[PDB]
Amino acid sequence: MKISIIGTGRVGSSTAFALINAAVADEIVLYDLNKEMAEGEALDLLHATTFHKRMIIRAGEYSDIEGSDIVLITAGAATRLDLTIKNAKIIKGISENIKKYAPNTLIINITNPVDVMSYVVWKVTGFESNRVIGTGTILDTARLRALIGKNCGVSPMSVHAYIIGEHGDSELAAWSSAMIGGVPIKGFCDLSKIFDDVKNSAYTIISKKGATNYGIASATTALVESIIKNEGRVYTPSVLLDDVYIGYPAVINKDGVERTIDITLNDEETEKFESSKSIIKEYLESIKN
Amino acid sequence: MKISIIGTGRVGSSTAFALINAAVADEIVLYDLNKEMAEGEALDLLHATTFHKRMIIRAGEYSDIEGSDIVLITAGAAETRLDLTIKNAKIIKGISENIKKYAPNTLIINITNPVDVMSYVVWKVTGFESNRVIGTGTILDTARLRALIGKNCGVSPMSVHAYIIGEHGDSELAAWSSAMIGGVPIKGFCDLSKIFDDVKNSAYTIISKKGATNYGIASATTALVESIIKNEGRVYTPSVLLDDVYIGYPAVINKDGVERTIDITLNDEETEKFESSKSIIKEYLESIKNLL
Amino acid sequence: MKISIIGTGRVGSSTAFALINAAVADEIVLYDLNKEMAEGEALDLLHATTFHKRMIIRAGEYSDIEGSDIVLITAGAATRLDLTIKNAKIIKGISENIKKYAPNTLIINITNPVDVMSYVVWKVTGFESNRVIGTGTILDTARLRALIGKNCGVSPMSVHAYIIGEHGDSELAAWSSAMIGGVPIKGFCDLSKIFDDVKNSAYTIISKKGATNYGIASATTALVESIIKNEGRVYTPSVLLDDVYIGYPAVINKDGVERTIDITLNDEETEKFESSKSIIKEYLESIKN
Amino acid sequence: MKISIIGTGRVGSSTAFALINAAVADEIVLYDLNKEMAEGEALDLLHATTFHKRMIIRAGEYSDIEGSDIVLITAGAAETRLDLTIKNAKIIKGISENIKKYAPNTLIINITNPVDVMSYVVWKVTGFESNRVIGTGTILDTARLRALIGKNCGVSPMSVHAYIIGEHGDSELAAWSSAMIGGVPIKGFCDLSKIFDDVKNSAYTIISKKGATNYGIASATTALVESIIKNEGRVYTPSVLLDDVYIGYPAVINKDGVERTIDITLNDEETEKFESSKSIIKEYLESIKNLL
Ligand SMILES: NC(=O)c1ccc[n+]([C@@H]2O[C@H](COP(=O)([O-])OP(=O)(O)OC[C@H]3O[C@@H](n4cnc5c(N)ncnc54)[C@H](O)[C@@H]3O)[C@@H](O)[C@H]2O)c1
Ligand SMILES: NC(=O)c1ccc[n+]([C@@H]2O[C@H](COP(=O)([O-])OP(=O)(O)OC[C@H]3O[C@@H](n4cnc5c(N)ncnc54)[C@H](O)[C@@H]3O)[C@@H](O)[C@H]2O)c1
Ligand SMILES: NC(=O)c1ccc[n+]([C@@H]2O[C@H](COP(=O)([O-])OP(=O)(O)OC[C@H]3O[C@@H](n4cnc5c(N)ncnc54)[C@H](O)[C@@H]3O)[C@@H](O)[C@H]2O)c1
Ligand SMILES: NC(=O)c1ccc[n+]([C@@H]2O[C@H](COP(=O)([O-])OP(=O)(O)OC[C@H]3O[C@@H](n4cnc5c(N)ncnc54)[C@H](O)[C@@H]3O)[C@@H](O)[C@H]2O)c1
Repeated sequence: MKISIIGTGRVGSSTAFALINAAVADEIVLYDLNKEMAEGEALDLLHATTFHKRMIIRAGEYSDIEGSDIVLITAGAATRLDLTIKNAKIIKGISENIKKYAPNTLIINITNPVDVMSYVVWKVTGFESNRVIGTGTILDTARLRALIGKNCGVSPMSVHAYIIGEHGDSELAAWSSAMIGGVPIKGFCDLSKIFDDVKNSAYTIISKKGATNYGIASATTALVESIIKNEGRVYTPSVLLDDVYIGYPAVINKDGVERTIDITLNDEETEKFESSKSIIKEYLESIKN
Repeated sequence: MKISIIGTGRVGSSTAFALINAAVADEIVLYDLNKEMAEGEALDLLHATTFHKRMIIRAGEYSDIEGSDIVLITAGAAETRLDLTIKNAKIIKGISENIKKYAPNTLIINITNPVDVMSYVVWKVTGFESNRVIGTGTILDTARLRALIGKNCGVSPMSVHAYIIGEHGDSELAAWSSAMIGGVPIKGFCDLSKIFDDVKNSAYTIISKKGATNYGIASATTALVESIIKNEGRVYTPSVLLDDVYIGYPAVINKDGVERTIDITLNDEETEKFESSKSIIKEYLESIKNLL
Repeated sequence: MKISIIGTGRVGSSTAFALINAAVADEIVLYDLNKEMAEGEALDLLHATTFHKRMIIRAGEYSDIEGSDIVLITAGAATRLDLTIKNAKIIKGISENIKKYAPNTLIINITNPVDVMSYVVWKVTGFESNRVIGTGTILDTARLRALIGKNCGVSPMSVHAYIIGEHGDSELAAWSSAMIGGVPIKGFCDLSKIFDDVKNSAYTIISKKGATNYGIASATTALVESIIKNEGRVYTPSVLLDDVYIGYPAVINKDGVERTIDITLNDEETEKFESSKSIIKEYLESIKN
Repeated sequence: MKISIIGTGRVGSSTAFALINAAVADEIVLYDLNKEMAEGEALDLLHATTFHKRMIIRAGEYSDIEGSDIVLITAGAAETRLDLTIKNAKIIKGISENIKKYAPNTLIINITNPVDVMSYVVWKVTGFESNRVIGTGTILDTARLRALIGKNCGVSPMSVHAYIIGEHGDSELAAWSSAMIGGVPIKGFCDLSKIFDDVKNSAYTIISKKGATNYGIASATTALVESIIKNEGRVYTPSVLLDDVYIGYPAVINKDGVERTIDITLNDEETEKFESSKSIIKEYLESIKNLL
């Protein structure tokens, strides 16, 4: 099991640390524009493997990602349109190299805006869409389930609620079909306040410590684990749906997206989702050139 | 964390081995009418802890179950069903009177068959609160149904939300009308009836081939115990009090035992079958009432 | 990772259960003379996998052990010479089938007397000795370390003491070179009583519950884990030493016995070890024919 | 199980993440002079617990470390060594006075550099028993040496019994004369000196390349904490009191902290080097005595 990580900054290094702690890969290759920083991270992370699984951890060039089972893209530049433009250029260059050196790999994109950049990866690489996913709303869906579980006295495993759409303050909860232990959620255990807290927490973290990285590192490691272990767990990654990438329920196994799950939405949820899609489609048009 | 096991036969010793392998308890006390067998099992199981967790494993008398956090009842023999119900109810009555005396604050998990009827006997004889007395019910069969459905439909069993309920055994039923996969009705996601029949009948096949069954229930019991010890609030289908009988039914399990039941909707067919199960159990209870 | 188990009695089924609980193999094939009993065990054990790792668990014929990475021999008949004669016939037949259907596998023998039967396996299969081991004194060495650790207030990981020789009441502790955290054991923390208790405990278990199986199942699973994970852990299996199989320190990795460790013994330990060897060599002469 | 972390910088937050991933604590309290940064780290780390263990993670003031089972000190800046010793001793004195006041019964693990000197300052200022104050010493370097030796000689690191001791850094030494593999002197089992030099110098290389080091010490600290929480009695080389200085040295670690040291024999060369290390530490202590 070989995993390469493109962009060894705060998110890339934290995710490598979590993958080491999960003991699921044999080799991690770290790539960065800053060659010294990647070499320093690789050596520090190698030291951490001492307490877990024997692994190869090394900095490399793009040729060193050849044969990777999975490639994580965690690169990014130091207005929202300004960020999308800057990162689209970065992701295009990364994607041309993955296509060249790892034509058969599976790509998970984290770079923001995650849904837009995931589509860029898919288009530039030419891969099948099932082999290109973004982390979408995976973290927020998991957090919403944990908080509902806590508030209603039940394991999050029994809380079946999805957050879908464009990752960020315009994502939406699919309340109408949410359930706990197979009964409607409203008839089991206000819930809107919890979703609001989840949706906005990322802005608060960035506001206070400058960036966010431990949450996404853990969500990404969970997703990677279901690929490596061929679990078929249902996530809400960024996935191809109707000519855009958007957060949406999907079964993930060793081949990537096995299928999407077409959940039912009421009128208001349908409207928010189509509005989420429209916003994504316009950012894509902007970076078309 | 102290667990006592009453009846150190095939199931009792297999469950002790699984709990050791799970590394969730500090002390296991083993009880049996056959004193030397319990001592031999305890020594052998102590050897196994070498590779897992430092623990106390010992055979003991009822005074040694004092202060147990959990007591498992795996006693009795595995003949008509009424004859078995009568014989095991007498065994379970005596065990229950001793747990009442020596571990009045504990939580009891009953495995002895027929598991729903015997769980009710435990509850009545100990005088415990019903949340502190449960049987293993349909937990194994529900878990197997979700695994097989997930295999057949290409999804994790964590995403298959289907329950087997009712009287453990040939009378149990799958709550198909409310089953779902990933928050979509099961029909529209993916044959189900054949998978259920395979699950429901497998215990008979195992028993006919190797004489008894023990590894499946040992693993299911260990999972239930982990949810109590870890205060997880996971949903199981144990034997739980539902109005005026113990029966397999969805329930939230945490450190205090049964937190609540989950009232699922059943269609007309399923309601008829569940009521048939409840009737069978209640008539067994009425038949052994004079023994309680 | 495919493991086959020959003899699905108390030890065979307990070991399969422990291997399932350890989640290290993808497939276990169970063989027994009693075909119904093997099928019943396989189905019960399959049910246990539900709570652990997805696995194939099945009863099979000898052709079904083809391709096994590891084969465990846990078969045996229902005086000591009488048992050795009875089990030697059993092990010869099993070994001829392993040679035929799994020529490239690694064999771990548990059938008693474990040191004698391990040699029979080696000779009949024609395998390289590094690919044939018995469980030797692994359990008793582990127990001695746990009890010393408990009595002296230290982790068993830091207790370096070996039990060697013929498994049973004539095995011996290599006290003169034992140590705790790299100082002589006598100068760290009577120890003879602990060893005596360890050596004799198996007779007591058999005496009280008719047989023993959970201890050896756990020791065998530990040994299998160091092979599968290529750990290079030091055990005291039955290994080829000077034209006999005998319990002795050895490094175990994915290829089996990587090497033995030639520890130093004082005069009395040397005498006991050579006496242990002589006893084994005479049982081998007896079943030569 | 409650752990407080004083100094939520690169090392403090990385160690919190590793402790979360290890699932050994129920509550982590994070303290920092930079209040908003600590709050942001706590929120981000709370998100990570979603995938591991239900926990409380929160930023707090010193009153919030009351009742902590363990307090980790990861504060200070990473200039001469004497200037750093002076500046960090003042930081550590203030932290130690606050832990003394709000968590007088706790166990302290110091990471702040220079780790041996600072650990002694913690011990002196808190007035704690020495078994309850330890530094991370040479724990990481010892673990790395055993891993690399095992790789080179084809054996598990569990079978390599070698210690790095002395002052953490360029002054530390390997106790080669008593090192062993599988109960045989290391020379006769399997170049060692080059492996040690690689270990001893790697921190400098990491720091020059990525500016700081944090993942290795976070993992080593988490292993040490697990041995305390699990009452394991594993042997480490933390910074521990050895007569009248704190220095890296073999020690048995259990739920009470340092159970005992292990007096290994050193040859003449190693004794000279260890005495040189002790001298360096003691003269730093004498130099900052007026600050204590
Ligand atoms: N939910 C999410 O999807 C999520 C969460 C958090 C962060 N992010 C995003 O992840 C990305 C990284 O965040 P971070 O905190 O680690 O930033 P960072 O600045 O710490 O690290 C970014 C790394 O990318 C490197 N890099 C820049 N251009 C590159 C290029 N062409 N090729 C290769 N490497 C390049 C940089 O040298 C740097 O090391 C950002 O886009 C961030 O918005 C996404
Ligand atoms: N799904 C389930 O609930 C399930 C599954 C498997 C087995 N079982 C049942 O578990 C029970 C035990 O099965 P087993 O295979 O281990 O049988 P077993 O005969 O191997 O062991 C039963 C033990 O109970 C002991 N015992 C008998 N009377 C006792 C008494 N008054 N007090 C204390 N101990 C007593 C016996 O000495 C014996 O050791 C049976 O009733 C079996 O039907 C239930
Ligand atoms: N430390 C050790 O090495 C250790 C420990 C415990 C037991 N043992 C030994 O393990 C062996 C099994 O012990 P057990 O308690 O499981 O006995 P058991 O009677 O419960 O099981 C033995 C199995 O072997 C089967 N069998 C018999 N002949 C066979 C043949 N030619 N081919 C295939 N299968 C055959 C039998 O049908 C039976 O199922 C015994 O020899 C025992 O002495 C060794
Ligand atoms: N092997 C080791 O022992 C080892 C390894 C690595 C780092 N370190 C040392 O750990 C310490 C922290 O390293 P870092 O990379 O995390 O530095 P950092 O600058 O990233 O974080 C240090 C934190 O300490 C805070 N702080 C400063 N003064 C404080 C005070 N009086 N009270 C409370 N908090 C205070 C700061 O606000 C900052 O957040 C350094 O001394 C470093 O040398 C030791």
